[PDB]
Amino acid sequence: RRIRFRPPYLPRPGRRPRFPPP
Amino acid sequence: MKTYVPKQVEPRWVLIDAEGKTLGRLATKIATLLRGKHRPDWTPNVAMGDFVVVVNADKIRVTGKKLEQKIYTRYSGYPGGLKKIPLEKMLATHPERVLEHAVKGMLPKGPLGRRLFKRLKVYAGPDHPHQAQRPEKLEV
Amino acid sequence: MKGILGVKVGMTRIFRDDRAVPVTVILAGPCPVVQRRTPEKDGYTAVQLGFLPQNPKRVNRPLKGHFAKAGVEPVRILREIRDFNPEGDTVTVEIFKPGERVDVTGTSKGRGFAGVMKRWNFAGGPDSHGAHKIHRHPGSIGNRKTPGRVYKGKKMAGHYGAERVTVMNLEVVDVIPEENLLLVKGAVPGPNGGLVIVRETKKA
Amino acid sequence: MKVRASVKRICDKCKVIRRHGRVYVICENPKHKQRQG
Amino acid sequence: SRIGRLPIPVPKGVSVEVAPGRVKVKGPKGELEVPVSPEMRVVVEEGVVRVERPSDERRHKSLHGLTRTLIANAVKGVSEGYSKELLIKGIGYRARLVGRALELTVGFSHPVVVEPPEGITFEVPEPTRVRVSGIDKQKVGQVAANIRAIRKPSAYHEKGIYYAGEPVRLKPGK
RNA sequence: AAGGGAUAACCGCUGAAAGCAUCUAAGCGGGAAGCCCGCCCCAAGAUGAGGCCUCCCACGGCAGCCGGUAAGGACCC
RNA sequence: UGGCACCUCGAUGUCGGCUCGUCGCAUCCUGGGGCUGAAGAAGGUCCCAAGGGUUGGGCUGUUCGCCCAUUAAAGCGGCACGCGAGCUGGGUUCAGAACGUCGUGAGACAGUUCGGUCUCUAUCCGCCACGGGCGCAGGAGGCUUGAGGGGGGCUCUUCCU
Ligand SMILES: [Mg+2]
Ligand SMILES: [Mg+2]
Ligand SMILES: [Mg+2]
Ligand SMILES: [Mg+2]
Ligand SMILES: [Mg+2]
Ligand SMILES: [Mg+2]
Ligand SMILES: [Mg+2]
Ligand SMILES: [Mg+2]
Ligand SMILES: [Mg+2]
Ligand SMILES: [Mg+2]
Ligand SMILES: [Mg+2]
Ligand SMILES: [Mg+2]
Ligand SMILES: [Mg+2]
Ligand SMILES: [Mg+2]
Ligand SMILES: [Mg+2]
Ligand SMILES: [Mg+2]
Ligand SMILES: [Mg+2]
Ligand SMILES: [Mg+2]
Ligand SMILES: [Mg+2]
Ligand SMILES: [Mg+2]
Ligand SMILES: [Mg+2]
Ligand SMILES: [Mg+2]
Ligand SMILES: [Mg+2]
Ligand SMILES: [Mg+2]
Ligand SMILES: [Mg+2]
Ligand SMILES: [Mg+2]
Ligand SMILES: [Mg+2]
Ligand SMILES: [Mg+2]
Ligand SMILES: [Mg+2]
Ligand SMILES: [Mg+2]
Ligand SMILES: [Mg+2]
Ligand SMILES: [Mg+2]
Ligand SMILES: [Mg+2]
Ligand SMILES: [Mg+2]
Ligand SMILES: [Mg+2]
Ligand SMILES: [Mg+2]
Ligand SMILES: [Mg+2]
Ligand SMILES: [Mg+2]
Ligand SMILES: [Mg+2]
Ligand SMILES: [Mg+2]
Ligand SMILES: [Mg+2]
Ligand SMILES: [Mg+2]
Ligand SMILES: [Mg+2]
Ligand SMILES: [Mg+2]
Ligand SMILES: [Mg+2]
Ligand SMILES: [Mg+2]
Ligand SMILES: [Mg+2]
Ligand SMILES: [Mg+2]
Ligand SMILES: [Mg+2]
Ligand SMILES: [Mg+2]
Ligand SMILES: [Mg+2]
Ligand SMILES: [Mg+2]
Ligand SMILES: [Mg+2]
Ligand SMILES: [Mg+2]
Ligand SMILES: [Mg+2]
Ligand SMILES: [Mg+2]
Ligand SMILES: [Mg+2]
Ligand SMILES: [Mg+2]
Ligand SMILES: [Mg+2]
Ligand SMILES: [Mg+2]
Ligand SMILES: [Mg+2]
Ligand SMILES: [Mg+2]
Ligand SMILES: [Mg+2]
Ligand SMILES: [Mg+2]
Ligand SMILES: [Mg+2]
Ligand SMILES: [Mg+2]
Ligand SMILES: [Mg+2]
Ligand SMILES: [Mg+2]
Ligand SMILES: [Mg+2]
Ligand SMILES: [Mg+2]
Ligand SMILES: [Mg+2]
Ligand SMILES: [Mg+2]
Ligand SMILES: [Mg+2]
Ligand SMILES: [Mg+2]
Ligand SMILES: [Mg+2]
Ligand SMILES: [Mg+2]
Ligand SMILES: [Mg+2]
Ligand SMILES: [Mg+2]
Ligand SMILES: [Mg+2]
Ligand SMILES: [Mg+2]
Ligand SMILES: [Mg+2]
Ligand SMILES: [Mg+2]
Ligand SMILES: [Mg+2]
Ligand SMILES: [Mg+2]
Ligand SMILES: [Mg+2]
Ligand SMILES: [Mg+2]
Ligand SMILES: [Mg+2]
Ligand SMILES: [Mg+2]
Ligand SMILES: [Mg+2]
Ligand SMILES: [Mg+2]
Ligand SMILES: [Mg+2]
Ligand SMILES: [Mg+2]
Ligand SMILES: [Mg+2]
Ligand SMILES: [Mg+2]
Ligand SMILES: [Mg+2]
Ligand SMILES: [Mg+2]
Ligand SMILES: [Mg+2]
Ligand SMILES: [Mg+2]
Ligand SMILES: [Zn+2]
Repeated sequence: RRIRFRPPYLPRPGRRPRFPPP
Repeated sequence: MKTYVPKQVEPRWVLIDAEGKTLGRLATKIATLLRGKHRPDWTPNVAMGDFVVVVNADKIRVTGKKLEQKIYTRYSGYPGGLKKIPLEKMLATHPERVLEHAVKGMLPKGPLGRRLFKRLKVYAGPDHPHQAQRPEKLEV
Repeated sequence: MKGILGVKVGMTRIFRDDRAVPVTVILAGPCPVVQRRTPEKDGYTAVQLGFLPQNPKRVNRPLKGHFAKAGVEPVRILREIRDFNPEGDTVTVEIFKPGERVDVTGTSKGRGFAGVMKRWNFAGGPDSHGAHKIHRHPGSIGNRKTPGRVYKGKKMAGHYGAERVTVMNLEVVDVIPEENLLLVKGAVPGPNGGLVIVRETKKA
Repeated sequence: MKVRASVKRICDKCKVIRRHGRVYVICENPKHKQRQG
Repeated sequence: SRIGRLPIPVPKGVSVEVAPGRVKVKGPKGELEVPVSPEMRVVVEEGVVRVERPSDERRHKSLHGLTRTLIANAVKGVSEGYSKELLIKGIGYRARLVGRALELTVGFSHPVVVEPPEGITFEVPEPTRVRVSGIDKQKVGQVAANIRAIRKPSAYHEKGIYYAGEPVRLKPGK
């Protein structure tokens, strides 16, 4: 049980797909 | 000149009265009989040792407080599945396991070591079924 | 330590001292003894009982012979009661007397491939508030990297039922020897028609 | 029974006993009975 | 200072034959086998049994005295006999004899009946006095102990099963 | 659960070293929802592959192969 | 709570909840005890004990906490502060908007506020189930021993005395 509030290290997914490539 | 290797040899059946013998120290000897390492033609890659019959295992002997304190242990694979069974109880329920489990541990691991174990025939009480093999008595 | 083969026929209830008594009815006798197990010969003690008659046209030769040797006409089913040596060469329901208490084994109804909820009364999912396609799913099954694996016996969906269940300490409410009927109070594994075993109870 | 890592006599009547690989202190006054732990 | 060295008077006529690991003591009250260390030597002189330690090593000095007393006791037992008396104090409490056996009445919702083990004789002179009589010292003090335990002496009241010659030490209650 | 058994802390019987005392060094008791067993279920791949009952049997040609069977078995319904 | 900066920045998804649990014991309860400034009942304190148990509701994202009604008890902790290829997404990382504050300004805040895309397909190990094959020195049909495992293990009220 940790008090010092634990910030996220990561952004909640997610934005966009690299569609397409052809 | 290449080292000698035995052709197939017919294995000697040896018999040992365990009564009153110091468990572990009997155990090392049985292993050497088992591996074949008393034989001058010993070869590490084949079952060329003796068949050892032990009798009177119930009457194995042991130093210190091991009767009450040595704990044989079995793991089931389940949660909370460690079984701790103390030497007293073991002898009290499957006395032949005591010497067996001692000897097992002092043979090699591997397939051959496992086969060597199969050549150890251990019994509680004075008598054993291998009359057919006319086992040779050993004092060790 | 008596026992007997029998088929489950059904339930009703009877009235006894102004009370409804749910009962299962079991056709028990008559079961001819067809082998005995002895410590000299077998290493332990029990009767092999036969039960329900069989068309000898269906009895293969190895079996016909076993029956033969025991001087007994063919039977559908053979099952041993353990540590029981009846005086006679036939066990019937007479060996139970109303008021005795017994245990009954039978084979439970199959439920087939059952989910975690029917099998193990898991709590399943929410059905709203956002629950995404998990409403009868088992939830988590594990930890993380430690221990990084799943327990043996982790409760899970699988086959369920069509197993041996022994239900214990049921009251014999009545026995009807004219018909080989046993009325045990309460409920017994298996479908009406299932085969059951009735043994004298161990709970004391 | 007092249980501690210092068991000693308390009164003149106290008596240190060593019993089954443990050090107790028995005495006629029950308050003084000690085991070590 | 020494118990092993003191000799054991053997009254006429109790037999004391010695075998390895035991001495057998027979007398007018019956017999008793005494298990004894192989390490000690039990010596039978005229109407005296003596015991001898092999050295002055700690184990032996300890084994020494114990051995004497055990044989010494066995002797006294098969001759004189051994006993402990139990007093019963407390108001409603009293004991009577049922056949061979002891029935205790001590404040419970029931009596407590006590079986004589092999070799023990219960005797209830008054109803508030019980006598544990036997040939085995150890066995007697045992059964005695047991009976007493059925209702120990209270800490506040003179009440419960007492040993004859047991000090009534009580404490205040308010 | 009952019940049996062995134990924990704890309480003891007998008892020296240490003439007294000591539950301990010899030995013996009592003592937990806990431990072993007992209950219920699985289980001989328990390759250490167990046991009992019954059935078939010495079939043709050159610890091997081929063919027709035996007791049984599978296929199909 | 920190220190350090050792794998991992060609990604180890992070609060809380839900679900499923499993373990430790420094035990909340229930069993067994010693001492008590223990008359009784009740309770203090320590020892043994992890088998089982350990409630429902209001507040708030909250964990925590407070509170209501109970209770034998309403235990504390570990498992990537267990568990997002299991769900959630209330909270804390983006883009919008506003308040207080700071900045001339663009903007900013371990402040506040409303809103804000969570990915059908399991190769392997692991797990739950079910078969196929071969083996168990002759081939067969039945019936079994149980090595070894697994399951279970709670507790209250009243009355008699
Ligand atoms: Mg040699
Ligand atoms: Mg070589
Ligand atoms: Mg055995
Ligand atoms: Mg190696
Ligand atoms: Mg059945
Ligand atoms: Mg179905
Ligand atoms: Mg399901
Ligand atoms: Mg269910
Ligand atoms: Mg349901
Ligand atoms: Mg629910
Ligand atoms: Mg639901
Ligand atoms: Mg919902
Ligand atoms: Mg969604
Ligand atoms: Mg849905
Ligand atoms: Mg691992
Ligand atoms: Mg099925
Ligand atoms: Mg009727
Ligand atoms: Mg039905
Ligand atoms: Mg101090
Ligand atoms: Mg002093
Ligand atoms: Mg004293
Ligand atoms: Mg003399
Ligand atoms: Mg001399
Ligand atoms: Mg019990
Ligand atoms: Mg006992
Ligand atoms: Mg004494
Ligand atoms: Mg002194
Ligand atoms: Mg001792
Ligand atoms: Mg005992
Ligand atoms: Mg003891
Ligand atoms: Mg006692
Ligand atoms: Mg219980
Ligand atoms: Mg089976
Ligand atoms: Mg079975
Ligand atoms: Mg088999
Ligand atoms: Mg194995
Ligand atoms: Mg077989
Ligand atoms: Mg740090
Ligand atoms: Mg680094
Ligand atoms: Mg870092
Ligand atoms: Mg780092
Ligand atoms: Mg990184
Ligand atoms: Mg990559
Ligand atoms: Mg990578
Ligand atoms: Mg990646
Ligand atoms: Mg990962
Ligand atoms: Mg992940
Ligand atoms: Mg937990
Ligand atoms: Mg735990
Ligand atoms: Mg503790
Ligand atoms: Mg308590
Ligand atoms: Mg207390
Ligand atoms: Mg009180
Ligand atoms: Mg008071
Ligand atoms: Mg008071
Ligand atoms: Mg204490
Ligand atoms: Mg204590
Ligand atoms: Mg617990
Ligand atoms: Mg727990
Ligand atoms: Mg709430
Ligand atoms: Mg409301
Ligand atoms: Mg809250
Ligand atoms: Mg709200
Ligand atoms: Mg907030
Ligand atoms: Mg708060
Ligand atoms: Mg209370
Ligand atoms: Mg709560
Ligand atoms: Mg995580
Ligand atoms: Mg956690
Ligand atoms: Mg987490
Ligand atoms: Mg998580
Ligand atoms: Mg997710
Ligand atoms: Mg989460
Ligand atoms: Mg995950
Ligand atoms: Mg993952
Ligand atoms: Mg899920
Ligand atoms: Mg919000
Ligand atoms: Mg949000
Ligand atoms: Mg925004
Ligand atoms: Mg605003
Ligand atoms: Mg402003
Ligand atoms: Mg500011
Ligand atoms: Mg400004
Ligand atoms: Mg300004
Ligand atoms: Mg910045
Ligand atoms: Mg909206
Ligand atoms: Mg927001
Ligand atoms: Mg997702
Ligand atoms: Mg979604
Ligand atoms: Mg796919
Ligand atoms: Mg796969
Ligand atoms: Mg893998
Ligand atoms: Mg198979
Ligand atoms: Mg198959
Ligand atoms: Mg069949
Ligand atoms: Mg057998
Ligand atoms: Mg078993
Ligand atoms: Mg295995
Ligand atoms: Zn003192």
